[PDB]
Amino acid sequence: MNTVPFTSAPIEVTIGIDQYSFNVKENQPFHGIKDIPIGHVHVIHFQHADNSSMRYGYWFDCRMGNFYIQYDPKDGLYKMMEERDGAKFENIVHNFKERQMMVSYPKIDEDDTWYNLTEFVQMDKIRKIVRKDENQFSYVDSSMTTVQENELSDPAHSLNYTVINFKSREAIRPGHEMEDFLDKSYYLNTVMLQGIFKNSSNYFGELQFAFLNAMFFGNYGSSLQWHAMIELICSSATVPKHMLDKLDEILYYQIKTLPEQYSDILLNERVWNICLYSSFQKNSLHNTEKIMENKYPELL
Amino acid sequence: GAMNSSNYAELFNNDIKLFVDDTNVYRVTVHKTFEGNVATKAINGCIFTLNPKTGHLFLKIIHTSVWAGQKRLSQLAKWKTAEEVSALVRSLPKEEQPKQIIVTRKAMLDPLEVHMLDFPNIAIRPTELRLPFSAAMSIDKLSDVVMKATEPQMVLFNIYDDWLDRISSYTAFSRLTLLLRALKTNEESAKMILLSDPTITIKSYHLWPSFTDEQWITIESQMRDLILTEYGRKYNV
Ligand SMILES: O=C(O)[C@H]1CS[C@H](c2cccnc2)N1
Repeated sequence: MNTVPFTSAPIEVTIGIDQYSFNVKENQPFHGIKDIPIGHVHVIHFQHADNSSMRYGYWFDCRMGNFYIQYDPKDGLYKMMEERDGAKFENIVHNFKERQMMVSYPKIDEDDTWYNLTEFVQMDKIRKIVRKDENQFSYVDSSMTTVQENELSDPAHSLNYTVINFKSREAIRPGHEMEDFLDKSYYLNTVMLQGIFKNSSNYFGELQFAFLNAMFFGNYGSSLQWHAMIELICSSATVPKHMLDKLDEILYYQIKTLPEQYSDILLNERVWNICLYSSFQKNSLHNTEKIMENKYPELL
Repeated sequence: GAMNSSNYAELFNNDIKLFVDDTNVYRVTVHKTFEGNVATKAINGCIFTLNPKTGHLFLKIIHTSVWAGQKRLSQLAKWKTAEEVSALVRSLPKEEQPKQIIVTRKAMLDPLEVHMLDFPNIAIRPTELRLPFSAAMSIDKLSDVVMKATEPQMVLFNIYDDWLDRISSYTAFSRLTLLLRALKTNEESAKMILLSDPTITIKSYHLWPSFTDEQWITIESQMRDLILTEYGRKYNV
């Protein structure tokens, strides 16, 4: 187990940790989150009560350091920091009075959801999408644009997702225009998988990261990326068999977790209708189709 | 896009543009088979690529061999159109390459955009006008060269004949679209209007008769009358 101490909670806020969330009132005695499992990545996210504009948060790996949250009254946000002195942190965190002012990570044993949602997400790859090398943790917020969006305005504050653009020279071989536009297999297999991502794990990891950024922060560029990476697979006639099978599982857990009241804003009707009912891989997404149809029929 | 409401004069400015109409690329006759079924036979078609400022028509003849052994021909036809339009642009010196290509049907956008990815500064867009370019094959000399082709062939025409010696491109385009709309609406009567005077002929190197300015005014009036008459007949007005 690991712990995320908060110096204080000076402003009223909704705090999320992985898929869980709770409220903290202004100046409430709150010193953080206890009982967090290791091994994965995590995300802690915030939305201020008095201004629900800007959701923001931090992706982090407890294995990489001792992290804590302190409110910055100048910048007006909860900031993640690393405590270099493991002895002071062990002393703050084993402090019995201190854990009386914290919330417990409430993992139900049957629940494998967070691993299911983050299996292929890795901090090292996150820190390549979110470029801030002085910190072991990565900040993301609701407003951040993607590099691809910027190419259509602060490069330091951008999500450096892999550019996926169906109408680009990268996606289309000269002499194979119709073929490659109607069947994205070249773009998926040769360009993206062999060329850029190197393997399907890195691809799925960015797909999962994009989804989670879209869901936790309402980050629109991340939503676009998630949908694009799904559509690229579904619109390919040739996809390894393990990838489709694994894709069905990945999407199923994403759709299952998605807030029911967030469907009008996090799901692109065109893309989902295409993937489920018109695409080469329509029949390879059995479990995703079933949860979509029985959870979001209005969209289909 | 607009291209209407007093902003359609730009069509005839000095930025090079081409209209691309694919309506006559994939053409078929429909007949009954022996067993009783119905079968199509393809016939030669054409891509209609027009510079509205200069009247330069790039008529790419689509020979029926293009379709042999191919599936989903209506889809292929848009992609064949885009490949040929792209090839045309590439064949032209940079100073003659269009700044805009205006496709008459939205279905041509993606095939053309994809074939034109090497030309990022060429705008591709759907027309806002209803254009009668499908009636191009009612122009006898165009139909003749398409139906006689035994292979792929590009033929160049000035669809305005010598009119720009006397009128503006804006006026020529209006005359052209009036003629074509009349040919589309009542082809046999429009052709009789154009042939009413045996002493007024079509030059060997022209498509249209050699009307004087006043004769064109009369002809245009007759074409407008033809179009309005057909409207009345069709809608019982
Ligand atoms: O210096 C630190 O390492 C941080 C970690 S959490 C913390 C703290 C401070 C004051 C009250 N509770 C917790 N101080």
